[PDB]
Amino acid sequence: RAEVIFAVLCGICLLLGWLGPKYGIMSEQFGFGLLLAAYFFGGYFTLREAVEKISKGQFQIDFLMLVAASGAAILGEWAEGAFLLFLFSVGHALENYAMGRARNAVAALAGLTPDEALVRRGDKTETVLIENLLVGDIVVVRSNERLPADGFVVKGSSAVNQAPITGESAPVDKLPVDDPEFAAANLDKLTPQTRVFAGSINGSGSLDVQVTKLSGESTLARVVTLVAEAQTRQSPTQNFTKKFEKIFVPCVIALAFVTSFSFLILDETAAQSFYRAMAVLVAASPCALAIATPSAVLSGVARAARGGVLIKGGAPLEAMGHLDAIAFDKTGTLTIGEPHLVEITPYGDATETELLQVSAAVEMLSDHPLAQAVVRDVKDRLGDLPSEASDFANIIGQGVSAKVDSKVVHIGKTALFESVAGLPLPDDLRGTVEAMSQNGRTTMIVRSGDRYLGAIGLMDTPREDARSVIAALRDLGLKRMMMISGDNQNVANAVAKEVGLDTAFGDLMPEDKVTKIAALKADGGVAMVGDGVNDAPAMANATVGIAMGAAGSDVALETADIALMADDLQTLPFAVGLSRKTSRIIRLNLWFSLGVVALLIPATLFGLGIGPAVLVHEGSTLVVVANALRLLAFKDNR
Ligand code: BEF
Ligand SMILES: [Mg+2]
Repeated sequence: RAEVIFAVLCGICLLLGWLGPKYGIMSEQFGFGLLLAAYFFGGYFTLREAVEKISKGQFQIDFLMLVAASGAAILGEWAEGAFLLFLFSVGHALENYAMGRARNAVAALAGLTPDEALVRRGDKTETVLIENLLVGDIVVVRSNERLPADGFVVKGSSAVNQAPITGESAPVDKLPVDDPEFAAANLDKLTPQTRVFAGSINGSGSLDVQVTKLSGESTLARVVTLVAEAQTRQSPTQNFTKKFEKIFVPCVIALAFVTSFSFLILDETAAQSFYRAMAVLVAASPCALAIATPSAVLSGVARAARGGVLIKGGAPLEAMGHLDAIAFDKTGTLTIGEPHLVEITPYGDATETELLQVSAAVEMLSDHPLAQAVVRDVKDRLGDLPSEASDFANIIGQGVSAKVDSKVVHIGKTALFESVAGLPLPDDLRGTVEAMSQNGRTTMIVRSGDRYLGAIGLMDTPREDARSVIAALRDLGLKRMMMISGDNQNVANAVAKEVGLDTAFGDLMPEDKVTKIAALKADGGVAMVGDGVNDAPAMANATVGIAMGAAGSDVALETADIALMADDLQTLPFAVGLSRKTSRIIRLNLWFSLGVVALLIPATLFGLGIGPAVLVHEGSTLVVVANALRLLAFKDNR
């Protein structure tokens, strides 16, 4: 059920009703009945726009073209009224397929938070709605559940996936606060081992969480609100046309009456001064504009799709050229989103091969996220893997222990070796590791009996794509750029140097990304490129939101106005380039479409009739359509 086929039927009826009676075997009784159908199908939808708004509202172009057809039938019947209602009906349908809007992603966001929470009541645990949690309530979050509230940990220890908010999908170890009365009074001093957020996914261990924000004030409830209370962003060419229509219709109706009464002052017959009014009426119908403006959009959109960029409508395709600034998420946007082994630092008499073989011997038994990366990359660097360790056990929150070659091996955080029986950590190795941490490596220290073997460093490296695409976009004039990541500052700065972005912010919350975007939007067009929930508010508030089409959260793909379906960043230079040509093509088509009307209004006030009207309108429409079709040939020049 769609009305676009009425335009098709107007075509079939207009063509066969026009051709058959004159270049075929058809009665004018029948070909006129086809012209009647070409008015019926043309009129039935185009009518309602005017009827509906003019019942209480203001005048609009849909009034002009709809009565123009009636005039064409009443006076000098040429059935060009059909050419008008056909071309007006396609003028609607082509706009119909151009539209898109930002607020739509609500359906996914709700799934991130549970409806209910277990809450302690002395010797009982009750079930309550999150709407009914008071501050200072102790909720119970058990294994693999969604956390219901922003709070701090007060009982138990676990590994929590904070991906919806930090953008990092690696579990973060959480531990209980040492005094909850102090923490509740001094939330600003909450270590990130203890703070937790709603919509995080719990790990193996149950946690008691003391609530600190109400249901409506959690960081995720803010993400929901900011995505919903974002606006639509107007196409400038559309709103220019809105202005023009509102003034143009009451402008041309002046000529409608002045020329209607022209016989009273000038030597002309009354019925032909009425034909003068109908001529300037039906000439005024901007059939060129009604086709030119959407056809550039639909063409460029389909070209983008064949180039691997999904575009949600005309507005972002127009905005993408005029950008002064662009901002990038790190994790999963500029980086792939997974740790790689990047640094190896032997110690004492340990060789590099010994450090890697003991590391892989133990990490073959772990199920922490880093372990698979250690095994992958040791097998790549050495070509082969050692025998697995014995006696594997976790040291919860700090690392692991195992046994290799009859010697006890500990691997983990610097805090583990301060906490366990063996030789204390050397003061120089401590500093070498701290320098790896400052340079943005997640670091493990490896110790074997008497001997520290050394340390290894892993980092989520940037896409090879990235530095090339950044410099490219600078050449196209995007001299305002920054990175805004929820990941910690050392990883952000290290990847910023690797990618070549000089301003880089980590440890951001989603609202902080909206703040950096607002500081850019004030001074130009800004685009936001991202892959996760914590980016969706910035995507909605920015001038144009762009999601990684494959790594993207469904929230981001719904919210964004652009999706890079390849996860190829080199689509961005193409996307802005096509946008610019798309703006040029319609810019030129706009002044053709106006001139054909604005220059031939007086040519019909000079007495030209309906016969020239249809021909000129046909020529204008054909030229605008063909010029728009240039965009299908646009080239990547990659
Ligand atoms: F995923 Be982004 F780096 F916050
Ligand atoms: Mg991300």
